[PDB]
Amino acid sequence: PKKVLTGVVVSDKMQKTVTVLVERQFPHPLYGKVIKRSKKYLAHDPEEKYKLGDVVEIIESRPISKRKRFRVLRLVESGRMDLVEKYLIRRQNYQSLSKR
Amino acid sequence: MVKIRLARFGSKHNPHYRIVVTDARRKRDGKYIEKIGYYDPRKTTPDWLKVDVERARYWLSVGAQPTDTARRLLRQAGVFRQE
Amino acid sequence: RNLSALKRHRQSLKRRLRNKAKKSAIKTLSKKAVQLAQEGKAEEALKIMRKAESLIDKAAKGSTLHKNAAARRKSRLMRKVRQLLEAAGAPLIG
Amino acid sequence: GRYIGPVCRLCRREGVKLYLKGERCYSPKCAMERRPYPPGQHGQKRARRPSDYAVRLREKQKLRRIYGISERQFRNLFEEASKKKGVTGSVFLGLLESRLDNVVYRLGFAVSRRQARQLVRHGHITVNGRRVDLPSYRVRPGDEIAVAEKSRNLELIRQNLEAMKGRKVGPWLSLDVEGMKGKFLRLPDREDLALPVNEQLVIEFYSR
RNA sequence: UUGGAGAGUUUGAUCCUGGCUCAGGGUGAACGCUGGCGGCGUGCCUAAGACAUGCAAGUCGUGCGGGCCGCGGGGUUUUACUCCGUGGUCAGCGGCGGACGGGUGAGUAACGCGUGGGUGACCUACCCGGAAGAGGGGGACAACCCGGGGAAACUCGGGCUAAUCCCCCAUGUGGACCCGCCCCUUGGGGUGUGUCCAAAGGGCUUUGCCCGCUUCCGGAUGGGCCCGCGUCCCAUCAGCUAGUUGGUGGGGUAAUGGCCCACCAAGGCGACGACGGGUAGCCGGUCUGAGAGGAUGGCCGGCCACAGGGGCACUGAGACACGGGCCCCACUCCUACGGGAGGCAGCAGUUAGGAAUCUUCCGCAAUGGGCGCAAGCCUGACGGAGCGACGCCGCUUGGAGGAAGAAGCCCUUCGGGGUGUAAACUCCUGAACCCGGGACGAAACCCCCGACGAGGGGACUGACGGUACCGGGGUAAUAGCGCCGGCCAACUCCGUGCCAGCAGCCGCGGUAAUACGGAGGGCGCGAGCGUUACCCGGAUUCACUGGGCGUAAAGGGCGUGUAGGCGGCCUGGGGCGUCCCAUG
RNA sequence: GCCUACGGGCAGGCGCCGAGGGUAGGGCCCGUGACUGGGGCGAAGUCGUAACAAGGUAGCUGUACCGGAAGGUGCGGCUGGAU
Ligand SMILES: [Zn+2]
Repeated sequence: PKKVLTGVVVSDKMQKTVTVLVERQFPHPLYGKVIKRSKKYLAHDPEEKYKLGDVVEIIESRPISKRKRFRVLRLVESGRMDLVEKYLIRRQNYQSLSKR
Repeated sequence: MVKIRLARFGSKHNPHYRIVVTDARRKRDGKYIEKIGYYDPRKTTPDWLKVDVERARYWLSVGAQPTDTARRLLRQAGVFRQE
Repeated sequence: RNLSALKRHRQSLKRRLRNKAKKSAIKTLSKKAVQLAQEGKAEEALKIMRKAESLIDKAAKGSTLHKNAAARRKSRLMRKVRQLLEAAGAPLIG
Repeated sequence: GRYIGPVCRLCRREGVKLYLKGERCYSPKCAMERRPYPPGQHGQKRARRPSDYAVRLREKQKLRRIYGISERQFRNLFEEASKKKGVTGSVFLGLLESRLDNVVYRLGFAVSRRQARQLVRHGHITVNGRRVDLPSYRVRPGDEIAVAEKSRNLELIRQNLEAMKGRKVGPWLSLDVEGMKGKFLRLPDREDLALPVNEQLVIEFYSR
């Protein structure tokens, strides 16, 4: 069963590619409470249809670019920046906390 | 070319074999495919050899040259008796 | 300080030269057939493509052409030809 | 070194009669008769209250020394006994009483436990048909622990059975003196044992 | 519910906090004292240091041609020269095997490994099955012969010649590629025209059977690539990245792919810890633990990684190839100083280093592997032996009787206590040792009959080993180490005198030492016992189980709010977490 | 040049990449080390008495300056100050 993940487009700067934020949930291997973790997959859009802030289903595909082995399945829920915003503010925060 | 052979399992002076099926190229005592009987050289137990012809037949069918000695045990089991 | 299982190297050389002349042979022929289609020599071009296709499949018979290898070469050649024969249509032979 | 040194001295260390020599440990002399004090230059001295450990200890030994068996086996047994479904203590005495060398003793084919050993190592013992020299061997229920045809006319053994006409055999055992045979019926029950020990202490000891 | 023991130690004394310590189990061990036996297992943990010697992969004359030595037979009236057959021997050409098996852990924190999946992105020698075919023509190179270079290793040139080596031509069951359509649905399948592609012979019991050969579909086994989850320490490492992230096209592969190139775009990753550094092959399992967890990952098995250091490709089903190749580098050795020759991390051994880790043994009988129609060849894979108490397990040094109790040694309140049934002595059994018998493991392939099927009959063949083991005969025949103040089972005397020394911790020793040193005695364990080192444990002393922060060590000097965590009542949908069933 | 059925193949040549080296500069880690801070230990000398009782000028403390020394003083804070 080729894997399927549901996530969100966060990046749309690339060519025919979209970065998808995929959230996963699970009990901590020892402490027990539900930890929420995530990963970004570089999906693949041929006809450049998928747009930022769209939730999509990812499916395991034939290797494409170095680190781009997934095609996008179908659009789940369109228009929902809400989530992006988070990813974004988190990224921005990164600018802080350093030795520059 | 997958063969059908024995596997050392006894010990120092206590050989106890294991009829199995595996790819030629593997070790004697290495990862086999489907264990189909064991044979006891010394014959201490009235049950010093078993087989399950049903599976034996599978292999040969699919193509699996058995060891000379190996075969001998399959013959004793009536692996090929067509009557 | 000897070992007769070296005859193999004594042999490999034989095949190195063997394979070599065949492989290159193809390259040349392909590269030949190619520049023909550029000029639009519908007749001869193929006259050559054909000598090509053969050579390829001939090495495929042996240990010179991996198998599907012949195939790729058969695709990458013919395709590169058909297309060029658009700059001046009508394939003479076939 | 499976012990073998001064004996009815241990009869003395424990303060309880240790039937280690048989005849004699019945005549006024397993020494406990007339010299109950323990050995040593301080035997006759007032003894201080024994630490929990001490009792747990002394009682292990009492068990052990009776069967006269190198701690290593003894502890091994106790280990094997913990792995069996049962009362961790009763089962202990189980194998403990199931050793070939012991059996012979209970069967009466010998004056004492010690004596029984030799009888075994020298091979005067049949077991379900074949001889056996390994005492530590475990006599399964329903085995004919006997005497070798060869050994039957023995000045020892003979004089022993002669005595048997006059003593009942353990309830879990049978024997046909007439033919010098004997069978091991079933594992003996704690209630059946006589031993002046308290397994509980023994068990309690092996958890330190 | 088959499962969980604590103690010493800060005080004049208490309680608490808290650390240190011990008892337990274990080891691929080492050192010390002692050391009889057998069975099974196991033995470089350190210099992946350097390595003499020997052996560790070859095999086919039922693929083809010959050289050396020799034998038998032919054509010769005879001689020289020759024709056939043949034994040994050599190597070549050609096929298969060398890509398995053996080692080792350096590297590696990584899709490397664990786990579960994908492959419409794949290959797969030999095996099995099913379908189809093997027609005609030609060629080269060793061996061999002639010559030249070199100290050597070896090398150059000229000429002959066979084949299941090579080439060409035809047939095409079929298969390939382009294009078109029909079905599917990422490069899956059907189909049409065009084009391209086959092949070797050998053996007999030779009018047929065996081995082998060609194209294709399928099988089986083996494997490449890919993805999700899992995967050590440091934040006194915080920002890393330029083929770097993506796109088009092209190359390259069995194949997807920045893997590689060109051009274009400007990206990609990072506190859910990027990058940097440190360390380590990973797992099944194993050790400990009541468990949760912690520790480990040698022997055995599975996967990876290297085969002096680094680079690279060839040949091939498969290698970027430990005992194949090309180059540079370090090192060793030959050298006529031009130039070469080497790689034990295979078995055994050598030396070095170290606390420390074995025999240059036996056998190819068995199991396995290769090559062979087979007989058979090779197999330091293996199966055995040997050395090491290095581990575990079994076993012995005897059994019974024997004094109100020898002697000696120890103690004493001098009367006696003790060592001690211990000894002596009595009888009995009888390890060692001696003689005889003597093994399974081994039944095949082969041969014969039968249809080289099934089935049945015959023959050969053991390293261990004259060993195990049975029978008979047969001697009373090794014991040692630690400890004895508390934890902690085991107490007296003497010597000593803060000395000599002990010591894990608290401590002990300045003339009365249950703590030093000997002795008598005693406890503990027994061919062993101690010691050191290291793991888990005790330690709920990193606390998920299962901790804390008023004064014991601990609340951030306060606020503000970012990420993030956490969140009120009723009803419904979805059901991701979550629970149940089946199944792989 | 070598071979050829003249289609073409080998030899050779050039080129890219490239192990490695050279020169310049930077960074980072190991060994040895002159010179040098303090530290902890231990019986114990020396000068003084800071702290512990209101320790005999209550103590403690951030800071600041000063001084054989411990410490004294200013300023602020605290009670973990006796009456
Ligand atoms: Zn007695």
